[PDB]
Amino acid sequence: GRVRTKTVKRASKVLIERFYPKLTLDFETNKRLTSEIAVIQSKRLRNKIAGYTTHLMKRIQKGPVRGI
Amino acid sequence: IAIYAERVEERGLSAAVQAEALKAKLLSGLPIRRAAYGVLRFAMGAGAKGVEVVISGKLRAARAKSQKYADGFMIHSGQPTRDF
Amino acid sequence: STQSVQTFGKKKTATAVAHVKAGKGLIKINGSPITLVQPEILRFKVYEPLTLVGLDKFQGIDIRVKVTGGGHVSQVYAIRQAIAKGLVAYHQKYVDEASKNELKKIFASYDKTLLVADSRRMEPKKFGGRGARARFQKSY
Amino acid sequence: LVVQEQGSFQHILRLLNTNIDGRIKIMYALTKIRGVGRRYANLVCKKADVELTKRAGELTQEELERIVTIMQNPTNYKIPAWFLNRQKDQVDGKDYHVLANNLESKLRDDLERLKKIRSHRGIRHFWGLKVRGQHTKTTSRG
Amino acid sequence: IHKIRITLTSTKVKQLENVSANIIRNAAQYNIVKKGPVRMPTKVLKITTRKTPNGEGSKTWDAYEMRIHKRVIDLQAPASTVKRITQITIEPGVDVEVTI
Amino acid sequence: PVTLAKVIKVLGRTGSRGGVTQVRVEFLEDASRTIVRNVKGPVRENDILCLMESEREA
Amino acid sequence: PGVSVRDVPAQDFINAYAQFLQRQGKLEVPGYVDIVKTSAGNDLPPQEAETWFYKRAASIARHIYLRKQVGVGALNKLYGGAKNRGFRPHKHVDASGSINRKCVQALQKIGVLEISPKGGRRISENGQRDLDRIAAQTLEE
Amino acid sequence: DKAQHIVILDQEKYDRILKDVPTYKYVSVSVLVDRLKIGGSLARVALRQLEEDGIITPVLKHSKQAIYTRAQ
Amino acid sequence: LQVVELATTIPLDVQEAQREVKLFNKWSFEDVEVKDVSLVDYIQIRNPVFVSHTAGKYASKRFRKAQCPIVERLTNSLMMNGRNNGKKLKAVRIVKHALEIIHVLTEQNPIQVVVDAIVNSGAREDSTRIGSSGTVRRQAVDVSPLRRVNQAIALLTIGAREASFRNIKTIAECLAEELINAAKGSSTSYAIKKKDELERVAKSNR
Amino acid sequence: RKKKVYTT
RNA sequence: GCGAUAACGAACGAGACCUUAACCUACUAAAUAGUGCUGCUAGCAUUUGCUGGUAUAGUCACUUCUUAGAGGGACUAUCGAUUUCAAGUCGAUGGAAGUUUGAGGCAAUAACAGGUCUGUGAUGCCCUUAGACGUUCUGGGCCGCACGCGCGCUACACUGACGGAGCCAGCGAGUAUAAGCCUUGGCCGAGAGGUCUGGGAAAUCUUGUGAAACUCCGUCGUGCUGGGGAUAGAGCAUUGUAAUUGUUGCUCUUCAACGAGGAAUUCCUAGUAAGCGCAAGUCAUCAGCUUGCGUUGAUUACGUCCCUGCCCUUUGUACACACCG
Ligand SMILES: [Mg+2]
Ligand SMILES: [Mg+2]
Ligand SMILES: [Mg+2]
Ligand SMILES: [Mg+2]
Ligand SMILES: [Mg+2]
Ligand SMILES: [Mg+2]
Ligand SMILES: [Mg+2]
Ligand SMILES: [Mg+2]
Ligand SMILES: [Mg+2]
Ligand SMILES: [Mg+2]
Ligand SMILES: [Mg+2]
Repeated sequence: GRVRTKTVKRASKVLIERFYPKLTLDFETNKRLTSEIAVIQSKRLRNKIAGYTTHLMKRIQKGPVRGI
Repeated sequence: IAIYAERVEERGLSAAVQAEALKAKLLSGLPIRRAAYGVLRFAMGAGAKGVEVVISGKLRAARAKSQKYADGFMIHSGQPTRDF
Repeated sequence: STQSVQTFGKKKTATAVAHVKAGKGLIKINGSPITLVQPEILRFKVYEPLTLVGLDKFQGIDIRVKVTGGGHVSQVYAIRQAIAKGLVAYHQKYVDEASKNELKKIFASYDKTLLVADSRRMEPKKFGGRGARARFQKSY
Repeated sequence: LVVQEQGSFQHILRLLNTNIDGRIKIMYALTKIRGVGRRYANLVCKKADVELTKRAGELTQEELERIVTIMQNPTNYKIPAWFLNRQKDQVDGKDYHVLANNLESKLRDDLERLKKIRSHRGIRHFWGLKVRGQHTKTTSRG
Repeated sequence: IHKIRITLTSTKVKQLENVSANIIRNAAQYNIVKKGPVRMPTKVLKITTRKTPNGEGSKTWDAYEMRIHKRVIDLQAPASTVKRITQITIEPGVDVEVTI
Repeated sequence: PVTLAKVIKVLGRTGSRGGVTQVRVEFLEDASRTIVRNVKGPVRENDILCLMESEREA
Repeated sequence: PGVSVRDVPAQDFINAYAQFLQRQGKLEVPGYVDIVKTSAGNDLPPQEAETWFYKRAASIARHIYLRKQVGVGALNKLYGGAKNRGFRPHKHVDASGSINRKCVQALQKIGVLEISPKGGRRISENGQRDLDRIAAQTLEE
Repeated sequence: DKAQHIVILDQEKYDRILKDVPTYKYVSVSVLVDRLKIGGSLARVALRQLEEDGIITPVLKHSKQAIYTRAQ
Repeated sequence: LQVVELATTIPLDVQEAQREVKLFNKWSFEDVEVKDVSLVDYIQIRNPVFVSHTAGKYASKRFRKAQCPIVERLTNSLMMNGRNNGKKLKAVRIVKHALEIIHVLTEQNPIQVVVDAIVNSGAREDSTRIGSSGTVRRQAVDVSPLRRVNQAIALLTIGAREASFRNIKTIAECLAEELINAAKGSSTSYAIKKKDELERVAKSNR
Repeated sequence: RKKKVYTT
């Protein structure tokens, strides 16, 4: 299965809480941006964080989210 | 061939030196609690992120036992255990 | 030089390298005509990339493939893949893209393995059994 | 080509005091003859000029006698020595090929010739055990 | 002029590729024609033992490995130049063999 | 006298071992008489499996 | 177009070159052809006793034509097969050396092959001419 | 066992073949063995001769299967 | 229809194949139609193939098997009983001969006969067991369209295998007889006896 | 497991 | 994980991580990889073509395939459904890859009288220590056979046996003055094998490991038959100091049960199962064994707690050596 972990859920919502103006709805741009925002040790983990920041953006664009 | 001898820089971070010191203390009749905690505190004083001392065997009793003396933060699984 | 495109097709281990030069309708497998590809029952597997689009596309081109590795069927699939990809790459590079997109459309709509190599490979065998998933019979 | 015949076929043949089915191919009817295998019968038939495409009943008497002649005198018809059944015989040292009735006789004579000297192989033959050094843990249940 | 083959072997790839690049650079800025490096197929030294020292338990096996990486570089240069390149780039991990 | 019934909802796995599935069928003709029935093989929505007898629930 | 040996199916090419070599008749057949087995793994001699040697020479000639300086050890490996070991699993065993070497020596003195440099046996200047000829009189039907 | 298929062709059986084989929708080795009671080898030789005699047309040729039909 | 002259000569039959793709270049899919609505979506004949020897990738998702060609599913189910696993080329050769025998006998489209025997051979009601931990209990339940097809394919090849086992009649013509007979609904055939006994028990269980 | 007894 | 919440915020384990497999006509090069051209050269039609050979100087070019390092690529990406619209799940589309992308390595808190002192110049203690329980030499045994059980290999055939013919891999290993390594080719020999040379401390030679299933054409024709090759006789060689109680190989002959297997019971979800071989380990010799590797390659679910084992909650306890109480 593909249930994201807490190390990606919290790192993505920290990204959301800190760099919302610079983010976008494009995965490639979010992926490059988090490569210049965070020091991530592995590319695969980098892709998981950018994929969840994109998912969170699509959910904020669909309405207000609780807790962020 | 040429041999040079160099002193180990970080006494708290070298497990070989700490193990030799523990062996020389257990062989000197020192109590188990004082010997184990002397390296637990020496490692932390040197700045180690974590330390674990396990002593197993028989001590004045027919039945054998093992004692763990942990301290700080320690990781167990995966590559970082091979790295750190 | 001249009009030359070079490609390759792959199956499990078999790999066929195809050279497509400008010439007559010559289509060879390791220097041999396609009318005698073995095994016989699969000769239409390598006949498929030609008669499906129509053989007129091969008037102006000559194809020489070199297939090594794998087994008999894996080599048949490697040759037919190398042929289909070589023809597409030639149209894409030295002919109008209308022909290349028509060929890619018919090929993909008919069979996916014609242009994209199948990624399935053999699983390693693991101890405790005679196969990848099979295990030694247990007794109580 | 397909050919037909009437009255020439012999339904039951008798070779070396053994009844041989006449509708079997000649090579395997002689393979029915004890002491004559497929490898030996192909060669005695080629030395006797009996074409293998004939059934046993198809065969004539002249060829049948030429076959029993080959079977009884093999070395005289350029059959190689290494191809024979019983080579370097114990008593007279000559190359032989024993046949239907001679086979069990000389096999017997070999068993008694070994038991008289009371060798281990003869002992295990007497006991009915495996004699060639085989394990008897799981197979001596007959 | 002198046709020289240099064989580079090691267990770890980081230092092997560092030495290889440093030597190619010094054979580049010095106008010496070179052929290489040719990346030889890496050798996997595999040993598969049983985990259990006794013969009790589930039949589990360890499989240790020791990868050996090999590069060969061809140089056309005098021996003084080649020896001083070797001494500039001497490294404990990587072994070097020079053959004429 | 076979009757054909379109499925509109897969209810859930039933039976002791879970090898049979409850499904809600609707008749192709006379789009009424909706029935709950059990089916053995794997089922998606829009499977037209036919029924020998209709007047029985499951 | 120029027809070659590689342009004809093997089965009827070998049956045709074998037929030509038999009717032509100059190939010399060793005296043990009625006795021997092709391989130690085989259990019976070839069923077509009179013509098997000719067919084998035709196969050897075509195979060497399509390849380069194959030795007799390689031909033994090529024509060897699975041995019928009783209860143990099957294994590959080479064909007879004498049979292959005699076939190639007879064909070498009839003019189709010769000893190649750095080992093996190339196909002759006339070996190509007459194999391609047989191919031409092979594909008209 | 119980088979006892005929392997030798007499004249009565020969003419039985030439009188019965023409009235067949599909002839092969097994149909001939099953219903004409002849052996397999004799069936194979019968097919190879019946084609030369024109009674049977070979639709498809293979070693393990020989598919033939009536020529009428 | 024009014959295209190449330096490498191409046979006449394969040159007729640019107009149409036919199974083994002999049988056309154009005139084939399923005379039953319930198996149309699960017997795949819309995409023609030349040889039934195709690739896999159809054993991954749930209803992906319905997209595999029906003839390739038949030759896949044919290769059973251990000694035949992996002998796909042998299975394809036997099936290829079987279609010819089905064509020479009774004179119709052979792949129409295979489809008819498969639509006519899958039982529509099966009696599943509902035993509560040992006790004997049976309940009649329906069979999904996918299972009807793949039980038809299982029964035709099982019946052909057993009719050709230890019998002089060859497997290709045992499959041909089984397919034609099941196509015409005769109760003499296996997979019609099995289907009747199954649907009979299902009638005696509801 | 056994007691070695001598003869010579 | 969402969510509910006297809890909030954390750590280990899981996951991350590491190795391997699948993509890259995008970098970097490669005479220990391949190709196209070019010399020189052969055969067939003569159409200038098609197949070859040769080139450690043609003192050519290139990296598509081959190798391996630096990177890129997948994160459930996009679109539809269901869902607390949440975590997720199911379909398509794009994609090399959309089952944790496939497979493994590592792997928590305690613990077991689980297995090894027959791995240790690891060890405490007990026994022996000169007619040794030390070490060495000779011979026998570990193989011994009324029997019960387990892991497997051959088979019961025609989806097959022989006889010819076709004819494709990958993982690896390899020596020197040794004490004998991998062995091509030529020549003898029915075979096994013998003899003379050459290559390799190795992407170079063994090796294109021309492996087996597999494919084609023939013989056989449902027969314990040409399935099966045990049980044995005779003979010929190989390894070794030594083959007898037959090391193994080869020739002829001998032609057994077995005609698909009761009660029970094992393994298994995709290049998987099943066939099919090959290498490495032990190794002077011997592989029906393991560890890997590739060749051919499926049927059927993608669900449940019906059996079995384990886990959780409530509950009762006179148990805590914990119901073997
Ligand atoms: Mg982990
Ligand atoms: Mg397997
Ligand atoms: Mg004498
Ligand atoms: Mg072979
Ligand atoms: Mg062969
Ligand atoms: Mg995993
Ligand atoms: Mg120990
Ligand atoms: Mg076991
Ligand atoms: Mg065969
Ligand atoms: Mg063992
Ligand atoms: Mg309580």
